[PDB]
Amino acid sequence: DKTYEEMVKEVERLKLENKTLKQKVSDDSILTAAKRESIIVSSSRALGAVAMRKIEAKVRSRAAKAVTEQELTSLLQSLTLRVDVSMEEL
Amino acid sequence: KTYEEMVKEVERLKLENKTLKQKVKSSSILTAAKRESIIVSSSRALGAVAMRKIEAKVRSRAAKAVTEQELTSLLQSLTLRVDVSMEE
Repeated sequence: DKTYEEMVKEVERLKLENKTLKQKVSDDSILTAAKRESIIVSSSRALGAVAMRKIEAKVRSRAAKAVTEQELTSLLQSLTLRVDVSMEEL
Repeated sequence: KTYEEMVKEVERLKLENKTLKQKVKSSSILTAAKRESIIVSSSRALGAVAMRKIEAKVRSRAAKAVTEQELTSLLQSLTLRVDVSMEE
């Protein structure tokens, strides 16, 4: 895969299937400072990607009415967007 | 045929839009690729902001998390509400 989304979706999918399998057989290690941080930087980036494309969509959607450089710049500046992001939206 | 119509609707509207843009010059107008460039630029900035607070919510939400399965369970469907304003 490539996109950050796909990879995080993939990695998490394997960690879940990896748990079930350990559940089938007590093999839950404590997180390491690096491990945790690594998981946080990834998840953030994946969720960031979802945030990116939703944002572009909405913006592109709400700026459509503008027809002038002034109007376009005016509309964008006044834009405030509420965005929902989920690990299950990858 | 619904798609074929849109395809025609697009061309039809593109013909109208242009003329409408022209009459407007007779009394500054944004060009196609021009808008695309400001929008992609503006959008990326807002993205970078959404990206900044998301890392903040995830890291914070990774608090009680001390084992790898606990964080796997937690990150399975974690959701965040995020607000981004050009004013930032």
